[PDB]
Amino acid sequence: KNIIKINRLRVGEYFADYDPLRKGVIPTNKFRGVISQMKIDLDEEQILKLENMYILQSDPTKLDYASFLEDVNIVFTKTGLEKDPIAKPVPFEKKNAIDPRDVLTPQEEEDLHVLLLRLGEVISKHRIMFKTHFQDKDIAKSGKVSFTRFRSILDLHKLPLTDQQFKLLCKRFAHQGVEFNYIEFDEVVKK
Amino acid sequence: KVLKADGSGVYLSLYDFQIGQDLEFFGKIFHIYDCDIYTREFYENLGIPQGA
Amino acid sequence: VENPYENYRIRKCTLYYYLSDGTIHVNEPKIMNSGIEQGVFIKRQQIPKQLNSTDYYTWEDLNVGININLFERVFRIVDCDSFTKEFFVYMGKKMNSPERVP
Amino acid sequence: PPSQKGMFNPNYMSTTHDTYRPVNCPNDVTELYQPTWVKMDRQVLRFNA
Amino acid sequence: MREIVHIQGGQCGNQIGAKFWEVISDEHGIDPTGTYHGDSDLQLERINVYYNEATGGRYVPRAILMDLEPGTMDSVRAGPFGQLFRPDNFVFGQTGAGNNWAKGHYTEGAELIDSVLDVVRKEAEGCDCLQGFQITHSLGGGTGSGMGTLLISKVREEYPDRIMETFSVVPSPKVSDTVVEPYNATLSVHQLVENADECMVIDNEALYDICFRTLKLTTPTYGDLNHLVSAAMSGVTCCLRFPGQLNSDLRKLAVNLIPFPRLHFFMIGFAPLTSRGSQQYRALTVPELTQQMFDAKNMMCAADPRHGRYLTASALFRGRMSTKEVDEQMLNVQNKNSSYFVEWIPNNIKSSICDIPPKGLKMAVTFVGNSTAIQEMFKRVAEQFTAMFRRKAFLHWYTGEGMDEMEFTEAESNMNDLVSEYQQYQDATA
Amino acid sequence: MREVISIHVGQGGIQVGNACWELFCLEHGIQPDGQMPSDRTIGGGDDAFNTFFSETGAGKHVPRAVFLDLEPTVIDEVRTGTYRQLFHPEQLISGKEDAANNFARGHYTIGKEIVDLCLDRIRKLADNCTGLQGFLVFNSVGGGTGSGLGSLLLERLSVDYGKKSKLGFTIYPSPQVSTAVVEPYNSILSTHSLLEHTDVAVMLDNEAIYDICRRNLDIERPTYTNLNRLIAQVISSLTASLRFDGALNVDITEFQTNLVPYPRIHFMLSSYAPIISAEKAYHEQLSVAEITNSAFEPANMMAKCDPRHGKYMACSMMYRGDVVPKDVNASIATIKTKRTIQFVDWCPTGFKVGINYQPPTVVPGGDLAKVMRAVCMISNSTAIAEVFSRLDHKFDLMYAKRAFVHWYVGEGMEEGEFSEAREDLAALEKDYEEVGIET
Amino acid sequence: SKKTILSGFMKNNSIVGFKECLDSQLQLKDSKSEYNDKFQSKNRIHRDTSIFHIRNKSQII
Ligand SMILES: Nc1nc2c(ncn2[C@@H]2O[C@H](COP(=O)(O)OP(=O)(O)OP(=O)(O)O)[C@@H](O)[C@H]2O)c(=O)[nH]1
Ligand SMILES: Nc1nc2c(ncn2[C@@H]2O[C@H](COP(=O)(O)OP(=O)(O)O)[C@@H](O)[C@H]2O)c(=O)[nH]1
Ligand SMILES: [Mg+2]
Repeated sequence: KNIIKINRLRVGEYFADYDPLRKGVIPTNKFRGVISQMKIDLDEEQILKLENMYILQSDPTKLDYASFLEDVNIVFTKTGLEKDPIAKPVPFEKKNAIDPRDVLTPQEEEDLHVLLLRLGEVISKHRIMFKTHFQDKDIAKSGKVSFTRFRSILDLHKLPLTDQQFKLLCKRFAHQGVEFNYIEFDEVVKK
Repeated sequence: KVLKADGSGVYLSLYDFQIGQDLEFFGKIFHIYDCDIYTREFYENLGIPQGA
Repeated sequence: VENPYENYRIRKCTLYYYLSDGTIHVNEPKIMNSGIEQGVFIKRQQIPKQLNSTDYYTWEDLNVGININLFERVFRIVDCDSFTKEFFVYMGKKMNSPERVP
Repeated sequence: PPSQKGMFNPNYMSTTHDTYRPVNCPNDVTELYQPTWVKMDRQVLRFNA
Repeated sequence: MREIVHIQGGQCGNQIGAKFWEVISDEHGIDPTGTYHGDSDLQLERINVYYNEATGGRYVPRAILMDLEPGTMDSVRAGPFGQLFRPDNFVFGQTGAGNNWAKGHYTEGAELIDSVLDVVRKEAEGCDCLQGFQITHSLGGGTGSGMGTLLISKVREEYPDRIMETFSVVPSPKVSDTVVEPYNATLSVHQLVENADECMVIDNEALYDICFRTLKLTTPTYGDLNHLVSAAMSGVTCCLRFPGQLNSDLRKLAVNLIPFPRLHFFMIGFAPLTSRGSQQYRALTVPELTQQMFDAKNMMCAADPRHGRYLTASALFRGRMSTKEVDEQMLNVQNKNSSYFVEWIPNNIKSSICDIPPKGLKMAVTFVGNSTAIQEMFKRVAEQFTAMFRRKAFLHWYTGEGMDEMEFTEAESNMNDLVSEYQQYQDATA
Repeated sequence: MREVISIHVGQGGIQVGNACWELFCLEHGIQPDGQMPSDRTIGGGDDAFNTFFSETGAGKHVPRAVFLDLEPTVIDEVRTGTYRQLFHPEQLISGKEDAANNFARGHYTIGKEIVDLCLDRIRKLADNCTGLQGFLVFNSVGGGTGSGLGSLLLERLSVDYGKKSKLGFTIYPSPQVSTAVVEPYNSILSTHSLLEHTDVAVMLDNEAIYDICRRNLDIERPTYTNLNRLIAQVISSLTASLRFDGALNVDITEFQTNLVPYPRIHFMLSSYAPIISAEKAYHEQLSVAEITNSAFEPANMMAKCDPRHGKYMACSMMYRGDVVPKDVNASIATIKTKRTIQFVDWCPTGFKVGINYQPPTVVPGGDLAKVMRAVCMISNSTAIAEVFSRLDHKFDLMYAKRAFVHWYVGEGMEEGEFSEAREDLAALEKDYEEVGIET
Repeated sequence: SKKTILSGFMKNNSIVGFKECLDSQLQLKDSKSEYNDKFQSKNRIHRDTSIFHIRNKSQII
């Protein structure tokens, strides 16, 4: 849903050509091909979990896509029904996917607040600006490289930290597993 | 239809087929070891189950 | 679907009911730079409660702040004319508190 | 699953139905007779040897 | 596949087409909001024959509403199922023809028709594989009978291989609502005979007679007449949309019904038609259906079939029935009524079966019979035309628009030539 | 290692192919999805299905057939039916626009863009086989696309393959019952086309089969499916000798060498016996003598022709079940003894007989019952001239005034094409008359 | 209050004899067609051979 939301992909047409008799059911292999062709990344477990109950109970060949289209198109607009004036659709902003990896499940976030305060105080006293080195290090201008080069910049400006608080900070601010973005880091150390 | 090999002059029937038991068809000895699912169900219905 | 500014549009219209022969007329007024071909919505005719039936609407089935079905479109009556208000109290039929059209 | 035949009203019984009752049978046969070979059609056992 | 587009002309044409589209939408389970709510899987297999799919999942007919006055289309829009039509397909002028065929064919229509030709070209090129066009118009009204026939001429000139059927309502003497009917009727027939691939004639007089005698209802109305016409229209092309034992579409019907290229005027009827109180007591069978089909009073025309001989006849059955019974019934009819059937073509009746009955009926039949009895219509129309034309009455209203009397004389001569050569095959023998 | 390919063109061909293929699948034990069940086998032996099917390597089986039409309705119905998984998706060839009962349309205009795909599919199917016996083709002869596409297909196959045998099972219009009005025209044209291209042709008009259903099966309102089931039973009884062991087997090539006295005369009419319902099938013994008497009975011919109006040239009869050769000999002796049946003098012995051990199979929900014995008859007789004469009369009645001629002329056909077919039919009549006279 | 209610707008926009057909004539499902009664049944490898002969005169239809 989020990928269709942000990339603005209309999956309606690419299913119609494979169901010329308006039956609303297409073979599973063609479903896999068309869903992979639409540039959205696919995982073996993700493909199997998309098979789930969208397959018909009669043999592993047929798959009904009308329900899938209804479920994925609800985000753009509630165009399915117009004959209820009280019901109102919801303007859309990106729903972040909830997952244990991106959340600090244990409660130690209070010391993260203390570290943020300490960094803010020291950067205010020393009036150090270091976004330029971050934006210089990367070349895609999207997200900074992993922490092994991130510590180099944090040590270049005289402000190093021990293993514990660095581990907490990098765990908090890491994304996708190995990459360590920086723009949100600067927005967090905000004045 | 095949006559019994013992020379009694009687045709073979359903009760002459048993898993692990030999037969005789024209000077040969056949040993049967397995049968399909349907045959197993049919024999159980009569009351003469086949062997493992 | 494809309008960048909007996702849902609200069309407003006025409903006229005639006591002479129990017929209903509905039209929507014009809006300047509306970009919509706007005019008469339903001719002066008797409208059955359900499609393809012979059970028509009467004045006792009309009220403010209620949903009404007109050819499988569900209108929501928000307010009524001032003159209509004396009619219901003259006939003795209780009316509801009107809301505003969002 | 035999047919109903539960409506067998005596008040409307014809004379020749009342006389020629089913003799030498427990009851009235309803199943149409068919030979053995049509009943055991396409019935084959299989063994591995 | 093999879809057809729809073009409507005149007030009568728009009134007919509105009920036709309501009937079709009810048959296919499309609500007037354009949202499918059917129950049978066969309701959506061949919907592309008449409909286009738009983003958002609603269905829009491929119909074009063309006229010389905005009032009647503003009225038909406000009716039920009137929101289906795309607002871009509405094309209209502001002046009007005023029941003047010359004005509607030379002055105003010739100037206006470029836009409607553009939209027709767009609709025809949009489809995957065009099958044909179908037109509904009246031959008594100026703007319809003129602008529509010029449109037919241009469409035929642009698409020489496709099929062109027109449902035409001709003026009757008993029921007349216009003083200048014969003039534009003759002028319309002149152009229609040369261009139209198929033509089906309907009379308000015959519709009233049917509504008064068969249905036995006290107050016939234009709604009921349009309902008759719409059911008859849908019966012809039902077999193109639904599976049948014997498939037969419009091209097959034309090939099997038209003996010679200039004889393409057919007269139609529908069965069963029963009164409200007598619906529970009648039984629907093939013999009953075929007897009510071949009943003379059930025809939708003032032409009386027993004053002439049938050239060919066609019946389109709907429902589940046996082909043996159907064929024996048609053979029995042909054998018992051998005097009314032309003899130098053997077994001159065509049959077809479609397994999907009309909505609400166990069985139904549509009849299309090419009979030689229609010449009386043309004879009476020409009689009135020449009676009015020997004195040049109302002639200046046509001659002031660049048209002369030579065209009137040519139209009359061609009309009489059609009548004569059409009667020739009635008396021709082997 | 013996194979045969069946070609179904036109609505009638497709609708009879449905029945024959469901019958074949039921007879060979293949489920509608195409997979033989893992358990619950119904028949012994191997490669019995190899005549009509081809093993995919692992699992299912594929028919050796191709479906043609210029209208998508029937093909879509087949592709939506329960047999969707059986046929290969690229042999249900469908067009866009129909011929609309026009032989010129189906032969000159819109069939030339589909015959290429059809022939490519035929080549692909024929490459798989190794001992190809011949081709079977089904087509209603009074229909535009059927007639035209059959003409084109056989014309191409006669030169691409040559000596390979082709069998055509046509459905001629009834003497007085018909559904169209121009069918004599394209019937004459297609008879012209297939006379010089077909090895064996069978007359299977509908009125006689209607009468058979009314009399024997006791059905007053039959549909086309019963007729198709009877035709399918005829096909199965005809082809059972290729895939089932018998006392006297007969191949496809054993027909042209025994039933065709002269290359021109290869039109035959079929008879089948017994046709009987379950309500009365078990009250009589159904002996071979009585079933062959029923087969020779004139009112049971599947074509509306009277064998009593002409002499017999030769006869072909195939028995399946538990029939005995001495019973067959006695029955043939009695038939020869009978006086109302007469053969030509220059054919002293006029019977070719076949015996098969596999009894006919029964389709659930059908009309026929289960019998131990059955006989199918293919006979060549001089009586077949009357149908040609009556269609010639009907053709002349309409061609006197040049009715409907423009609808064929406008699609590339020359004006004189009708005439040559006309004298070809007249010459066929004269050939029958010349052969039938005594010496 | 029997015929005094009539008005032009109400009268001309009401169908009298072409409304819904009375029931007991609607009893056909539009979903079912030919080739679906018999070739869409299911088909069985082993059939049921039981046939019953009742002592009731068959109804004529
Ligand atoms: N035996 C039999 N004949 C049929 C059947 N259906 C149609 N016919 C015959 O076919 C003739 C007309 O041809 P169609 O089957 O309708 O179709 P076609 O031959 O492919 O020609 P087109 O209609 O142009 O597609 C009719 O005169 C019928 O006699 C059927 O189911 N069984
Ligand atoms: N069936 C039917 N005929 C109508 C209707 N309204 C008008 N007519 C006929 O149409 C004729 C008038 O044609 P007209 O509408 O003026 O044609 P136009 O000039 O093209 O709009 C009259 O003689 C009527 O008989 C209607 O609602 N239904
Ligand atoms: Mg056809």
